[PDB]
Amino acid sequence: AFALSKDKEEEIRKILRNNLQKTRQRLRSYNRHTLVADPYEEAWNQMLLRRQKARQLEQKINNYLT
Amino acid sequence: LTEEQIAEFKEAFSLFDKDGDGTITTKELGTVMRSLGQNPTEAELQDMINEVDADGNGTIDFPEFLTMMARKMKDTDSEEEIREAFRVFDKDGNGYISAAELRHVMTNLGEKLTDEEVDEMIREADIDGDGQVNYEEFVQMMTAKA
Ligand SMILES: [Ca+2]
Ligand SMILES: [Ca+2]
Ligand SMILES: [Ca+2]
Ligand SMILES: [Ca+2]
Repeated sequence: AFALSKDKEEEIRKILRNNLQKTRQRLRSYNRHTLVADPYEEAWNQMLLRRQKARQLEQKINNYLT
Repeated sequence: LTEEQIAEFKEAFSLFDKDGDGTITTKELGTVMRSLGQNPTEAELQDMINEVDADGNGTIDFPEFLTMMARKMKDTDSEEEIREAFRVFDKDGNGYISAAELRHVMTNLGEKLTDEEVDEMIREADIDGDGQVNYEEFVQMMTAKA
């Protein structure tokens, strides 16, 4: 005698989909504002930093007396 | 990639592979993270390896390291591309894409829309219910693999 009509089903779909979308929004924000460092990003940044620092030193010399 | 580009990867990789054996172990991953103030459990570090360990032999070799780095770069570039698109679509710059603005986007992309279609597009993408599409909402509409 009682089931959810297709209309009812669609209502449920919206609420849960909306729940999911807020979840995805929270996960993206946990991710940019977390304090737990990604070791891959960190290693790559440590590698990028040391490389720029070594290119800048060669550059100061190359510009030294011009 | 180019030769300098592969060099950057090798070096990034070497930060992990101290023993030079050409793979990175759970022990080595644990070590790198210990130098970051975190204390991962052996069951934890195993899952991290797991996330990158394509062939499933327990360690991360260099080609596997590549694939997952290229994928982190692709995600970075995608966020950048999504921000640029939002900026173009949000013509008045108020930080919200409106019906009128979406209609214009869609017309520019070759589609012929009714108002009921525009409203249903906005409504399905609309998370906070304000009837317009903000940046976070646009991100989910652009990254839907569904
Ligand atoms: Ca090793
Ligand atoms: Ca492997
Ligand atoms: Ca706008
Ligand atoms: Ca909205």
